[PDB]
Parts: sequence; C-alpha cells; structure tokens
Amino acid sequence: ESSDKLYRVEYAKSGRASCKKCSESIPKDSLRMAIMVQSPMFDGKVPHWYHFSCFWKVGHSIRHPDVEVDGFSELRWDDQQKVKKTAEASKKEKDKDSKLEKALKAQNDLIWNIKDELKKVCSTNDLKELLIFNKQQVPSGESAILDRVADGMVFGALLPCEECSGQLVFKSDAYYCTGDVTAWTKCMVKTQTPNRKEWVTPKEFREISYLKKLKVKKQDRIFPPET
Amino acid sequence: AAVDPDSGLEHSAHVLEKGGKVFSATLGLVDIVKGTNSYYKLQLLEDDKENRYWIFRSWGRVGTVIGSNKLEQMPSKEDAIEHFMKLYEEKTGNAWHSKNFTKYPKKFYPLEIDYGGTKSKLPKPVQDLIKMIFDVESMKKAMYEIDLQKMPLGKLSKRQIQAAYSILSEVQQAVSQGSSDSQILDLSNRFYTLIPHDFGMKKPPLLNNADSVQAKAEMLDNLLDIEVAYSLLRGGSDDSSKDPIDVNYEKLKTDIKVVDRDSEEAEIIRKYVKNTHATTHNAYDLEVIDIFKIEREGECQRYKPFKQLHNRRLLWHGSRTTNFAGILSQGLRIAPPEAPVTGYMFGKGIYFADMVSKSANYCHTSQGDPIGLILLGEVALGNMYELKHASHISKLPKGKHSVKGLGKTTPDPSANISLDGVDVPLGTGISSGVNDTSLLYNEYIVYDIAQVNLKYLLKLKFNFKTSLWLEHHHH
DNA sequence: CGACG
DNA sequence: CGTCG
Ligand SMILES: NC(=O)c1cccc2nc(-c3ccc(C(=O)NCCc4nc5ccccc5[nH]4)cc3)[nH]c12
Ligand SMILES: [Zn+2]
Ligand SMILES: [Zn+2]
Repeated sequence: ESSDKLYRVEYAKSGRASCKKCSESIPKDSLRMAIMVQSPMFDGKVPHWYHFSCFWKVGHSIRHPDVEVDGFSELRWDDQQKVKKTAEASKKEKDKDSKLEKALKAQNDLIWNIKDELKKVCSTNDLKELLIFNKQQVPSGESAILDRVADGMVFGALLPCEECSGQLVFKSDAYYCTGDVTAWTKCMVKTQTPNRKEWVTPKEFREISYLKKLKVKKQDRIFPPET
Repeated sequence: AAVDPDSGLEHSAHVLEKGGKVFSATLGLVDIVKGTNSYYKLQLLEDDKENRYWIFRSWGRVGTVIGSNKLEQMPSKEDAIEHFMKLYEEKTGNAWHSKNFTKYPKKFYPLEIDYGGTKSKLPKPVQDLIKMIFDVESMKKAMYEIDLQKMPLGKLSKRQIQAAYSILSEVQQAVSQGSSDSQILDLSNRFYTLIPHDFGMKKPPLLNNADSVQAKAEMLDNLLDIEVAYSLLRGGSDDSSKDPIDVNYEKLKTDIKVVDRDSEEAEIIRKYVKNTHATTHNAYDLEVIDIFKIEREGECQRYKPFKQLHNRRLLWHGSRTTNFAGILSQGLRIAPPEAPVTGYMFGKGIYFADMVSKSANYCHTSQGDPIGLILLGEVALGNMYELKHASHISKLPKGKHSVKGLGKTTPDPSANISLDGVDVPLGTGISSGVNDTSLLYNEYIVYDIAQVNLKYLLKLKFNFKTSLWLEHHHH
C-alpha cells in the first residue's frame, strides 16, 4: 500500500513551487522535499514544498526516509545518501548485504548516467517515439517520459498487464499497474517480476543509439531490502 | 429544481429550463482505492426577471466544508449555455444531450434527483384508518426531509435507488460466494458513487460486512416502498364528491368492515394478541384499538383452490404502516425474481409469524409513532417442511407447501381454536423444546401469493413502557 | 477542483 | 498540457 507517505522527495518538476518558509521559488531540476496535506479547496491532497535546507529547518523526525518518503529510491544515489544523513542530522550476512547494496549503488549511478546523455542528445518527441515503438504507454511529463525510457531500455520493454492490459510502472517498492480494469476502478495488480520483451531501437535511433553507446548490459530490477 | 445557496441568488434568480431539460448537474466521484469522496454541483442561473445569467460551480468533499465554489456572471444565455455544456463535458466526459451515458475513468457521474366541499357517509373508524394509511403528511416526512446523512446531496429519484438496490443484489451474491476482492471493491465504488454518503475524511468502507449490507438494503427497500406508496398516493383526477375518504377508500379495491369490538371474533383476536405478546425482546405493550375484516377483491376467489387444503392457519404479517395502503391495494406480494435471495432467511415468499411480537417488530413504529398496523391472514400452510437452522432454498420438497422456521418459543399448542376451520394459535409462550435451532420465535412461510387470504387488519397502539406509562403503572 | 505558464 | 494551490 502506498499509504500516502506525506513526506515526499523529488527533483523540481518546474521552477514555480514557492518554499512555504522563505517564500522563494524552488529552481527547476533541484532536489526538493514536500509534505502532502489535505487542501481545503478540493477533495485532494497537495504537496507543500520546501527547499532541501528549509525542509529540515522546520523540524522533522524521519527515522526511516526510505519507507516513509515516496520517491526516495527514485533519486540519485548521492542525493539519497545526503537525505539519509540530513534526516537524523552478523559475521557473514553483513558483507553479503554490503555488496548487494554496492550493486544497488552501481545500478542507480548507471541509470542516471543513462538519463544524462538520453536527454542531452534526444528530444522529447524522440523519447515519445521510443516509448511508442515498444508497445509502451506515453506518460505525462518529460521526467516520467525519461524514467519509462530508461526502464524499458534497462530491464526490457514492458508488456501489457495480464488482467487489464494497461502498462505498469515501477514504484518505490514494486511495479504497479496503471491500467483501469473498469471505468470505475483502477488495477492494483503489483508484482516484482513482470513479463517483458527486449527493447527495440529503430534505424532512426541507430546512429543515435551508437551516440548513446548502448551497452545493453542485461540485469534485473533490484527491489528494496525492506521485508 | 432548486438553487444552491453558496451562490446566494435563490431569492434573486432561478435555475433555467429549456427543451424540457433543466440545468442543475450533481456529479459525484467515489474511489475507495484511494478514499476520494468528491462532488460537483453545476448550475446555470437566470435572474428572476432581467436577462442576466451566471454559471455556478461548487466542488469539494461530501458533508464536509472542504471544497469551494465560484459564480461567474455570463454575457448572455447563449455563451452561458455554451460554457455550461463544455463544463459538463470536461467534468463527466459525456455531453449534455447524451441519451446513453457512458462512464469514463477519472470522470464524475450525474445523479438523478426528484423534485416537485362535500361529506363522506362511511363508518368513522374506517375513515380514521384511511387518514392514517394515506397520511400524506408522514409520506412527505419520509421522502421530502433533510436528514443530511441519508441524502448528503439531495432526494434521489426512484430509478437511482432501484439501480442501487440491484447492485446490492450483486453485492449479496458476491458475499455469499468467495468473490474476488476486486469485484467487491468495484461494487463498493459504484454503490457509493450512485448513493452519496457523508463519511467525513474517513476513507469510504468496503461492503465486505454482510450485516451492514443487509442494513443498507433495508434502507433502500424502505425508500423504495415509500416512493411506491407515494405514486399510489397520487393518481386521482375525477369523482370530486364524497370527500377524498371515499376516493382513497376505493383506490384499494377492498371491502373494509369495522369488526364490532364486542364481537366474538374480536374477543378471540384480542386473546391472540394478549397471549402471543412476548414482552421479552419487546420493550412495548400493545393495545388493540380497532379491528377490520377485509375482503380483498379477487384474492377471495384465488384462495379457493386451497380453501379445502388442510392445515390452514391465521397468522401475523407486519410491515411499516406506510406500505399497508399498497399491501391492501395489490394484496400480499413476494420479492421479485431479480431481487437477491441470500438476504431472506428462508428465501423469497410470504412470511408470517405465530407470535405477534416478531411480526410487530417489523412495523418499525417509533416512539413518535405509537400507532402501528398489522394483518391477520388465513394462509393455507399445506405441509410444513420444518427447518431449524437458517437455510436459503429454491425447490419446494415433494408434497410440501410451506416452510416453518422453528424457535424455542412457541404459542401453547394446547391453546388453539378452530375459527372457520382455521387453526388460531392463541397460546402463551411455551418452551417448544426444539433445540439446536437458530430462530427465537417461529417463522411461517409460503411460496404462493394465492395461498394467502388477508382476513383482518388490526390497528394497534404501541404503548412503549416509558416514563409516561411508568407513572401510569404505579398509582 | 481551479488557476496559470 | 503539465504543473502548483
Ligand atoms: N412481517 C412478518 O410477517 C414476518 C414475520 C416473521 C419473520 C419475518 N421475516 C420477514 C422479512 C424479512 C426480510 C425481508 C426482506 O426484505 N429481506 C431483505 C434481504 C436482503 N438483503 C439484501 C442485501 C442487499 C440487497 C438487497 C437485499 N435484500 C422480508 C420479510 N417478515 C417477517
Ligand atoms: Zn526555502
Ligand atoms: Zn492491470
């Protein structure tokens, strides 16, 4: 269950959010934390945003940033290790977990190294076409566009859901289906090993793929250690 | 239609009407998966006199102050209706003149809300009875009442409540089986979008709880029979003489005759009520006000096939007095084939009781309504296929005409009398010895509307043993 | 929900 | 359309 998770963290989707303390605008593409609060204008939660420093200036006792913050595992590993610290500020199994976490770090840095060149060389419409060409579902927002592109290129082109056939997307804990079983409900099917095919790059994105130096290092989505 | 007060123009402007349609949309949105209980009222308001128009929007959650509104004076009715229709589209996904509405995800859903010197020469007790059963005042108290919790958005129309009742039939059949949690989640979504409920900021619940499901179904059946008896309440437009007493008396097609209170049959009925009134589980005494021997048109002849069928008995049937009018106009009915069968203790069919207490408990007479109604019926219970524990059924066993749910408490079998060759069980509550059973008092059930023959109608007074009766009972 | 770039 | 309130 998402459980709302009022504490929230992500990169600034726009440069319009005003910090509720200093009232200054939060620049675009900047690490920012918010708290989800029930607005009195409409029946729907809304994020009160703060600068990274201003958020911790107002006092918070976040004991487990990973589980209590939605999107924590979706950031850069460096900004993560920064939040993990700023929040509070065995004999063999120990090394096992340490090495698997090193693998997690490698995977995170890899995905970000991807997205960098991804948007550096490609336009938004190019990413849209990449997603289209793999039976995917074009999301809303450049950030989500690049997220799904990286997902499909790393872990394989996602295939339709088994029940509603709607495309699923990676969540903090597991892959959740964004399809609508019926016009009244949303599909809640959640699994960690969905059925996928291999990503496909057209001849258009062949020289562009070489510009990306597509390594095609196959792997599997590492999921949180929690439970 | 009405005019939302958040605009404040109810005294300065009225809602518009063109081409028969009216411009007041009441869109809902319920998502239990996340807990969204949103609403949206959209109106196009025209000044009472001048040609001045506004578009009023209001949104938020149900019952709570969370939300907002906005009034936008429009240039002319043309632009006003354009904006109104495009808003309806943007919100609910469908068009204003969409005969067939097709729900879309993340979109709202519209809700239908209903709006809008002579002298009789009859015996007087019957006229009092009529004033009671055709009590337009209580009918309006039932339908046209605020009770925000029941109707957080408005008095829904009949078709809305009937669709909700059908979806509840589906919910019941899903509860009986091991249906998927997602199917019941969708059932809940649709049933709460169709019928709004003030749950505050609490996440709307799922219909997993069967007892609350049967309770909401009781509420829906109440409102449904209410609107039905209201449709029967109307319909007259001729014979403007002899007071409406005769009008609504003949609207039943029944021959009602006030049985003389001092008569023998009346004395036997009084003894029946006295003995079978188990104050246990009944915090109210009963007083026999009036007796009415009723001969329903047609029911007399359709009962002849079973007139010779042995084991005929006089039994109690009791429901809300509001329905009694229709119950006399059409005779005792059985649940429709499309209604759910799991809710019924022993499936669909005419229910009866040998203990007046149990049947009276269904009149739902409140403290403010000490008067209740109940019916005595000559039902020809052919052969009682007895059932201790509850059991929904479909097939009448071979050579069996009726079901008998057995409770430990029964009328004294020795104390019975053959009135017109019909067994009357006017005994006091004895311990039948029946063990390993579910019922408290016995339930008698038939499965043929012609098997019954309503003989008497009792006006009863539910003297609730309260402080008043308490003072009267110690001096 | 609406409001605005 | 895609953010923010
Ligand atoms: N008045 C007597 O003479 C009388 C005497 C003794 C026992 C009696 N039982 C009834 C009775 C109960 C219930 C019903 C009845 O509408 N079921 C509703 C069950 C049900 N769940 C639902 C859940 C969802 C949707 C629809 C649903 N219907 C009818 C008669 N009347 C009795
Ligand atoms: Zn700040
Ligand atoms: Zn799905």
